[PDB]
This record gives sequence, C-alpha cells and structure tokens, in this order.
Amino acid sequence: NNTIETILAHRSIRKFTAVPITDEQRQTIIQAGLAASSSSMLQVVSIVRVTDSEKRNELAQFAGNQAYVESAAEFLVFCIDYQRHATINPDVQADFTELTLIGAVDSGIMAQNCLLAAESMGLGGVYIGGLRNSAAQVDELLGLPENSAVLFGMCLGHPDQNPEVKPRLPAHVVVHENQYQELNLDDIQSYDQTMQAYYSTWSQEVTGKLAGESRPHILPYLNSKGLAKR
Amino acid sequence: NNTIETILAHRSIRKFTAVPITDEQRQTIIQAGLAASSSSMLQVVSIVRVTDSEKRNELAQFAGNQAYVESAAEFLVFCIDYQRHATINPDVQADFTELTLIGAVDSGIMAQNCLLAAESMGLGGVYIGGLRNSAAQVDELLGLPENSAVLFGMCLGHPDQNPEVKPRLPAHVVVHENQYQELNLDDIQSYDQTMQAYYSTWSQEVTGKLAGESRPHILPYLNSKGLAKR
Ligand SMILES: NC(=O)c1ccc[n+]([C@@H]2O[C@H](COP(=O)([O-])OP(=O)(O)OC[C@H]3O[C@@H](n4cnc5c(N)ncnc54)[C@H](O)[C@@H]3O)[C@@H](O)[C@H]2O)c1
Ligand SMILES: Cc1cc2nc3c(=O)[nH]c(=O)nc-3n(C[C@@H](O)[C@H](O)[C@@H](O)COP(=O)(O)O)c2cc1C
Ligand SMILES: Cc1cc2nc3c(=O)[nH]c(=O)nc-3n(C[C@@H](O)[C@H](O)[C@@H](O)COP(=O)(O)O)c2cc1C
Repeated sequence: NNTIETILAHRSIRKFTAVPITDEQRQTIIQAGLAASSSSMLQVVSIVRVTDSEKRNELAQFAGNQAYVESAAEFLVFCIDYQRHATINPDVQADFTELTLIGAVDSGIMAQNCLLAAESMGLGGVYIGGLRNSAAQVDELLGLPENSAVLFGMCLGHPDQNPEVKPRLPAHVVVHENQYQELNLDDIQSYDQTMQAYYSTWSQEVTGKLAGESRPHILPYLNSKGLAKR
Repeated sequence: NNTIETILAHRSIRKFTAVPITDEQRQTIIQAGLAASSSSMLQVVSIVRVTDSEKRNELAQFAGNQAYVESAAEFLVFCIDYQRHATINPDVQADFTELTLIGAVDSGIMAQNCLLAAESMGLGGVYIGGLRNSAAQVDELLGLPENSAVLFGMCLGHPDQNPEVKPRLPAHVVVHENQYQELNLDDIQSYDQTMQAYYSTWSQEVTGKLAGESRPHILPYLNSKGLAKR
C-alpha cells in the first residue's frame, strides 16, 4: 500500500526550494500529528511554529548553523508541555522523570505522524535535534514557561535534492526473540562495509562520539524548567 | 491520500481475534520501523518480540492486568539500547540524560512507523506504557543488560472491536505561533464538553492523576541500568 511505500521511501531532505506549503497542507500535517496516540490521553506535546524570519535565523544558529532551518518552508519546534496542566490545576507535580519520558516518547510519536503526512504529499523534511545544544537560549527565544522544555525541531518543504536511502542495521540485530541476545560483532563489520559503500567506519564514528561527553548541560536545563528532578 | 487516511483513522484497539499475523506482515512492520529517522544515526533502539506464552502472562500482570497483552497476536517491547555501542567500544559513556532523551524520542518515532504500517494492513494495536509499573521486574524477565532499559510495549493483531475516533485538543491550543501563548481556560472547558459528548471531566481526570506521584521508581530504575545518572 501507499502508507508502507511512503514509510520505506524516507530519507532526510536538507535542501529546499522557495515554494511555500499551502494552508491546507499545513493544517493537514498538524491534524495528522494530533491523531497520534497519547499516554493516558495527557496530551503533553506543544508545537511552536516559527514564521518570524529573524527568529528563524537565530534558530538556525542555535541549531549549529544548519542553514536548512532558515530555508525550510516551515519549521516546527516540539516541546514537552505540562504548563497546560499546571494552569488548570496548580497542584500538578510535573517534576517526576516519568513525565519527561512521556513527553519525549509522545513527541517522537506525534512528530513522526507530521513527517509522514508531509512526505506522503511529496514534501521533504528532517528532524533537528541540534537545538538541544543551545537549549536554554532556544527556550528563552520561544518564551517557554515553567514545566515546559524544548526537545527538537523539524524542517518541512519542497525537496531540492534527491539523496539515496540510507541502510539500517539488519532486523536480526535490532529484534530479539523473548530475551536479549548477545551482539555478534560480525554483523557490525558487515554493516560497516555496507555503510562504506554508501559513502572512518560507522561503528568507529558513533562509538567515538559516545566516548566523550554528551551535552552535559541537558539535565541542569530540564531541572531549571522544573522537569526530571526525581 | 492513503497515508493520511490511515493516520486520521487511528484508534487504540484492545480486543483482538485469534487470527495470527503472518511472517510477511511482521517482517514488513519491522522494516517500516527501521526506516524511521535516527538521531546521529546512533540506532539506539532494540525490540523484544515476546512469543513465549508464559512470559506474555507475566507481562500482562506486570502491565497492570491488561488482558490484551496476552491475547494480542504480537507483543513488541521497545527498549533504549546503548549496550550494542558498549560492546563495540567499552569507553562509551551512556549515563548522560541527553542519551536517555534520544532513546525515548527515537523509540517513539520507530514505534509509530510500526503501528501505522500495521494499521495500513487492516490490523490494530495499542501502546503499552503500563510495563513501567514494574519496570525492574520486566527488565529482568527480558534479560536486558547494562546500558539498556524498557520504555513501553505494543500489542498488534486483528481487531475485534470498532471504537470511535477520540477528539484531541484543537490545533490552536496545541500549536503556538513564534512564541508560547497563554492558555484560555474556555478552550479547555469546550474540550471537556466535547469529551463528555464522546463518552468527571478530561481536565479533572488528567490533572488529578498528575496531582499525585507519577511512577516515582522510574529514575532509580534508569540509574540501576546505568542511564540518566548525570
Ligand atoms: N477505569 C479506570 O479506573 C481506569 C484507570 C486507568 C486506565 N484506564 C483505561 O486503561 C487504558 C489507559 O491506558 P493509559 O494510556 O492510561 O496507560 P497506562 O500506562 O496508565 O496503563 C493503564 C493503567 O491503568 C490501570 N487500569 C485500571 N483499570 C484499567 C482498565 N480497565 N483497563 C486497562 N488498564 C486499567 C492498569 O493497571 C495500568 O496501570 C484506557 O483504555 C483507559 O480507559 C481505566
Ligand atoms: C530526533 C532526531 C534529531 C535529529 N537531528 C538532526 C539534526 O540536528 N540535523 C540533521 O541534519 N539531521 C538530524 N537527524 C536526522 C538524521 O541524522 C537522519 O535521521 C539520518 O542519520 C538517517 O538518515 P535518513 O533520515 O536520511 O534515513 C535527526 C534525527 C532524529 C530522529
Ligand atoms: C506511549 C503510550 C503508552 C500508552 N500506554 C497505554 C497502556 O498501557 N494501556 C492502554 O490501554 N493504552 C495506552 N496508551 C494508549 C491510549 O491511552 C490512547 O492513546 C488513548 O488515550 C487515546 O486514544 P486513541 O489512541 O484511541 O486515539 C498509551 C499511549 C502511548 C502513546
């Protein structure tokens, strides 16, 4: 079917044309996101649509100077939002890490619905997690209140490039039957060879990155917004 | 198009027939999940397919006695996995909260691709966050190693019920233009009335839950597996 064909045809698009996305298309992309499952129907995700050209420029910089953030027809910012709940009832305790996990999982689910909806319409896109490296600055720029935090952005627009589909680790490595199975390094070597043909190896790159520090300011940032304190 | 139609027709299915999911369908569902975007191409998600009936029963109880966990044709458990990286390179530091956020977000993205793929085939499903009630016990049952943790499960199978689509908060409440906008309590009251018509109110129910403690054992659990320690 068309749904599975769209899912399997995915590839991040980082170059867009100037052709805008229609109001009908955008509204449909948003409705698709809303139709996503929500943990306990809490609906803890907020989307900040950035149309202001100056804020776009600042966000492109806060993302690590990723130009496509400014050139994209649309730029959405996904945030954890327990402020809605806090406004309704001030007795809400939103500092439990469980709630941050829910915000993160539910955001990914919603964002993927938005992306797939866009892709099925012939649009291209890419997630922007780089915003987290400048979390505090991005948070202030968008005026996020207490019990709210930024997770990632998303570029949407008409493609101006046609990249090849990137191969993933094989299903037998990712999927485990009944119990977690030990990793067979021979599978990793085969994957590295596969990735080399596509393009330092994959395994060397990803593990080298994790060998150092991974944005140590993240927990302090979440805590400053009153999240993940216990 | 068909993709958008499938997305908008979503409703959680909690009643399944005894008809199993074919190998071809399951493989396609997994392939759809693998086609999802990955943060820095880290591929930090692992899926544990539970075919053991004795384990299914225990998981059903651990999930809060949710019967459909046992009756579902397929039950997939999504986990954060940095053990693959740790096996390749022992110098990997996987305790940074940033890495747990990446795991949670990426899991949601992958899982949604799996669900949509299934739903497009005429199948039904429901996320199972209830596994977190007994996270530590579910972890030991599945034999998850260090740098790995359980997030949620997913029931899949042929539907034996036809629930009506649940309405979400209006787009103007969830979507903010350029900056975070203050909540208009009138919109929440309107939504409550909409939910009452579908069926205490929604706002009263969700905030009442958040007024209590939300799975306080979660952070300690993550820490016990070497995650979210700093
Ligand atoms: N009737 C109740 O008091 C009650 C309470 C909680 C959830 N629910 C129902 O469970 C599902 C909600 O899942 P969630 O997104 O909140 O996830 P979740 O992760 O909170 O899992 C459901 C939790 O609610 C408990 N529960 C109590 N009655 C339940 C019931 N009749 N069916 C299933 N679980 C029940 C379970 O033990 C479990 O801890 C919905 O179908 C909802 O209608 C009902
Ligand atoms: C939550 C998340 C954040 C991401 N952040 C970035 C980012 O900041 N910039 C970028 O160019 N790509 C980012 N990516 C996307 C890609 O790196 C991408 O998914 C890729 O490595 C796999 O290729 P494909 O998406 O083309 O299949 C992100 C992916 C996810 C899931
Ligand atoms: C990550 C996640 C976990 C969830 N956990 C459960 C669960 O344990 N049990 C259940 O019956 N429903 C669960 N739900 C699904 C429903 O609560 C559901 O999304 C619902 O409240 C909204 O209705 P719909 O999905 O039918 O549109 C979960 C949803 C998500 C996103």
